[PDB]
Amino acid sequence: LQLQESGPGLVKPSQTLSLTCTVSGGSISSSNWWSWVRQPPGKGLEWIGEIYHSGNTNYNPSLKSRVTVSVDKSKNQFSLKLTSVTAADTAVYYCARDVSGGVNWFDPWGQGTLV
Amino acid sequence: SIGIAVILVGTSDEVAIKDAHEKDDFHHLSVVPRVELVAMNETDPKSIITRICDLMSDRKIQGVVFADDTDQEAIAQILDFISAQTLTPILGIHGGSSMIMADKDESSMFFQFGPSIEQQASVMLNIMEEYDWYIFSIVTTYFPGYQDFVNKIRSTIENSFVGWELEEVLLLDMSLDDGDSKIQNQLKKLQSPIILLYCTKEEATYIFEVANSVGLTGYGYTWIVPSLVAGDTDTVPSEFPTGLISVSYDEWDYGLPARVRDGIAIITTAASDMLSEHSFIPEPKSSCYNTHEKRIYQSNMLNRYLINVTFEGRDLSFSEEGYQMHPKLVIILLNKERKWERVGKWKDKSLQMKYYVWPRMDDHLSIVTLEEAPFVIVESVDPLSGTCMRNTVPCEKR
Amino acid sequence: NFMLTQPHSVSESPGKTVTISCTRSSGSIASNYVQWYQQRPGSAPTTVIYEDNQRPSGVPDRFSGSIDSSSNSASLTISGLKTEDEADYYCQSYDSSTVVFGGGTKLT
Amino acid sequence: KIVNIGAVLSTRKHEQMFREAVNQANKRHGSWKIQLQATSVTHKPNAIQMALSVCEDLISSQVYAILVSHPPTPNDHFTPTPVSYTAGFYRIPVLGLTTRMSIYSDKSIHLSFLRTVPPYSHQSSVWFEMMRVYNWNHIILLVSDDHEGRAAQKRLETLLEERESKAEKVLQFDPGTKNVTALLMEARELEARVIILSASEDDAATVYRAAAMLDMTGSGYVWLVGEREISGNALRYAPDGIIGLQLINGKNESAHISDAVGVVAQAVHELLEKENITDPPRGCVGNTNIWKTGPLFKRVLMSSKYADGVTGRVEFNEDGDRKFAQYSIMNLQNRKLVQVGIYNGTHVIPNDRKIIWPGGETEKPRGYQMSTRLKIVTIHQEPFVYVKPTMSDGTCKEEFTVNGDPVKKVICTGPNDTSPGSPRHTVPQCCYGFCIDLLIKLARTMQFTYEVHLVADGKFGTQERVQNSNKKEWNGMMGEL
Amino acid sequence: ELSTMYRHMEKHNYESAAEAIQAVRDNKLHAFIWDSAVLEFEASQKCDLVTTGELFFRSGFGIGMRKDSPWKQQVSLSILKSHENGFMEDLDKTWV
Repeated sequence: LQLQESGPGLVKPSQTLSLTCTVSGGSISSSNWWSWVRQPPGKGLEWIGEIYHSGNTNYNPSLKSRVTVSVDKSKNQFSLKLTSVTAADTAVYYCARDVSGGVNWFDPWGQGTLV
Repeated sequence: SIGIAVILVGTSDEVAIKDAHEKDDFHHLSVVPRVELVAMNETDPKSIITRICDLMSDRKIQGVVFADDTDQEAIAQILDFISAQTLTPILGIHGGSSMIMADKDESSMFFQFGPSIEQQASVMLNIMEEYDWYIFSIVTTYFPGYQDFVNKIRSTIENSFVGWELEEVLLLDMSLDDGDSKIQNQLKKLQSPIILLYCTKEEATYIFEVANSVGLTGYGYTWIVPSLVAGDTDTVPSEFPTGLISVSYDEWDYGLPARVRDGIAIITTAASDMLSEHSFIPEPKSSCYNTHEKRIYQSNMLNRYLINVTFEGRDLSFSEEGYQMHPKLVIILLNKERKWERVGKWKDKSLQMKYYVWPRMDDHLSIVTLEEAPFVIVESVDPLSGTCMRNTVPCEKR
Repeated sequence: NFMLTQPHSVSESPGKTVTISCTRSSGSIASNYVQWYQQRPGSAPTTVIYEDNQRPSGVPDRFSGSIDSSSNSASLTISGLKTEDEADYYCQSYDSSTVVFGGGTKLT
Repeated sequence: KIVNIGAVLSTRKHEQMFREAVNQANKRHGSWKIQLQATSVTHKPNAIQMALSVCEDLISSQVYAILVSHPPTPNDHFTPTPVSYTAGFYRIPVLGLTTRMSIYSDKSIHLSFLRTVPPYSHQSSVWFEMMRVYNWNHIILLVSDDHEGRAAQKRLETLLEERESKAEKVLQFDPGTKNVTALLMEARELEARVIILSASEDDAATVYRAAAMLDMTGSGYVWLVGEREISGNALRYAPDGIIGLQLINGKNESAHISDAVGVVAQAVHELLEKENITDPPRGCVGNTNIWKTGPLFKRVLMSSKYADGVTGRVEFNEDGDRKFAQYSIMNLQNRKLVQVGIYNGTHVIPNDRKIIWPGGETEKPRGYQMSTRLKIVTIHQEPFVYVKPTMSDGTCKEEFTVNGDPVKKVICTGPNDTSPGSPRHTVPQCCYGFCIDLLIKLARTMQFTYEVHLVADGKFGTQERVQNSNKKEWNGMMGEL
Repeated sequence: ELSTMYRHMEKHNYESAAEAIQAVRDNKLHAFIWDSAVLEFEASQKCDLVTTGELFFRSGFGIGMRKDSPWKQQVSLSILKSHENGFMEDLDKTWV
């Protein structure tokens, strides 16, 4: 199993970001959720959202109506389409997959973007 | 050195009670208890807790006995409350204490001296089968225990050879007004030589008034009532239809000093047996108020030693819900003058009675017969029950 | 949600045992528990302990963790300090609506 | 005339909210010399302090009705009972706010007590409706042995008996135990895959751990829990996909207080327009008589249909419990709860979210696994089912009928002699007869396998009365089905 | 209408059919009220025992099972098929 970070990458403000992550060694048709943890430089961590391959999503109450994460069954890839991105929320975005089990155990982590 | 307190509200002769109590020299238990006698006229709930906890804080007492004389049917709730809160075992003897209630909590240390609600139904059916009445009907109102009365009645009547014909088991209640005409119509659909009722005092008077308005007292049907209705003697609302069977605990033959004596004996014997068996005498309660959590331990083992007492060759064994299991119920009847008279005595299913044949206060004629040929066959009464089987008539050979 | 505080200014001499603590600001941390992530400088964070008792499949046994259930803080203990210790350590818990991440700590 | 209503609360802010609500209430409806004020008091640890304080409050003024609310704490059903016990002797109505325990529903224990929220043993209607919606017909109860669960089990039994379809089995485990694995082994594979759980928090956690250790939380099982075992420490161990219930406004006490104030204001205004009224007695030490302000007040309070307010339609049944409540069917996914539906009291309308059934996947499991293995009980009879002890090795000896056929035999596992009373041992025999070959033909046609064992008691079976009990149970072979 | 008969039977009732038949041949009893097929078979095996009277309470046999089960229709159809075909006639001619 391996998660490969990808995406076009933009730095322009007042636009909509679109990054997609590829997975190698595993299949998204599993029981494992997919996380989209974001990393602000020089700071800690804050959770963003999770996506299940069935189609339902789980977001954060703070940024509820601003982040959408979807998956592509045919192309074996999910994407993030954060909209109304400002100039004060730049950060490096990480792709992580957790195990269902009965816990949240985000591991192993992906390479990570640098947007 | 076990402290036991006694509370009086009946305004009786406390000197005689003290004299009876001090005449105890049972040199078989290292108990040396103390007796405290206090008097009051307070029926309000508020003073009860204050005074009982003041007595508890007076000098390290561990058990209390309540002696009431009124007809209040609500004190038992506060007594259960105090028993549940304060771990001191408590038992009442006279008055509202004998009034039996629905059920205590999981670990309530309250006990009563009156008969349960299951001895009375058995005594009622015993007297019914003893006087050859057989046909009867049951009426009742909502009360804490009515769901057991009918169940026990049906269970007993179904497991016998003799012929019971219970019918008209209507459950009319006077809780809802504005429509008592419906109550009248529902009661109008009944006819039977015997009726049973289960309703305390006020509802009994109400149904007696409405029945007399309809009219069935002399040419009608006799009534049989539980102890929770008549209970105390003397007082009578004058609506009692001149004749009643009112099985109840005896009052003029059993003395309050004797009840106090055996209560004290039970408590002391239980304490002595526990001390001899475990030597783990519990500490007294901490205080009346300001007691957030002072439960040192759940020392509830006294219940396993208190429900089995053998004193002076007398059986006194309470039950899980609080019973007597061997009471001395007597049967009382109201004559044409308003006062109660003794007619019998109940003792371990031996219903000894004084009136051999019912004296009806004309379509009642004797019928002579002789036993010979396949026309009149004389048999022997069943030795088990006391009366013989169905499809037969009770000829009384001299 | 709530916040987590950690003593990010702890660094002892080599060859010694140290303990790090992650504190829960609001609520009682006794039903939902915490796991620790170590992030080397110039790579991705890696888990070092989950369930607060059992380490992942393959790791030194020097690191350990425990909780007190009194100060609402979870303590992770590392013994035998060496060169493989300079990394960013983070605590992450969760209530039953979101995910909460701690401030983080590192030792030199 | 001036009539006031008192209350006991848990915080000073709630007292100010009560004062504001009563001030808003009295400035409406009529003003025929009517003025009502609110008297409040905080909470104290011990119950006898509550009793004395509440009777002193009764001494302060003739309180027509008292409002009580359970402070935020564990269940602790001992907190609200002193008020009910004290006010019961005076027979004055008492209004409850947040106490959801089902013990208070008993008329005998509490003759005068009204509740504003449905009790715990009242969500069985939701389970019945959900079973009807998702076409589930077989369920396995797991109610704990206590006074709380008996009401729920009897209500569910009656509701199922309406449709002439009884519950497949009802289990009972003692509260506060430490090893319940035996019951779970017994009830793991009976016929059904729908588990309905209702117990305390610690017992729920123990059951969850035991079930997780038995690998029963995998795909093919549907859990349906109550309300208590979804919050607290029950989320430490819980399989994903459980479907719990939650009250819509069980914590926002302000709306409940406002609605209670309004309904009692309407009730007292309606009552005051009549004749033959008295007042409750002043002082918890002077009078010891039943207040005439009694059953008529409660009767007129029950029929108090309210149009529309902050919580919805308010209607009281003949049980002292609020009717027509709203429930939020919700599901747990990845340790995060989310809403899935709404229960309006008539039916349940699904939302725009897809449930995640236990063990992953989204297929709405049928919840019924058929077992192609039956246990068949027979009894000894002369021409129908013979019994011959086997020979030393263990296999039955061969026999031949006059026309020359190998009579078929099967091996029974019944006790020997007359009864297993003194010797408690069973020796395997093998039985043949007129019914055994018919059973063989049935098994051949039916495509299943069988296993026959005799009956221990040896009687055909009749309804016998239990030992000093009001429940009738069967016996013998009839009782083994 | 049969109270006396029950009250007279309840005194001495045997615990199993096998013991009662053995007791009848020893003249410890004078009658025995049991099923029809079993007694009809018994009368053929032994000699001194004979069957009299006429059948009353004519209710057949059956295969009991719980109220809710998926086998009911198929089991009833299989039994009816075995009756109509003629299998039970062969079974009776060999065992009874």
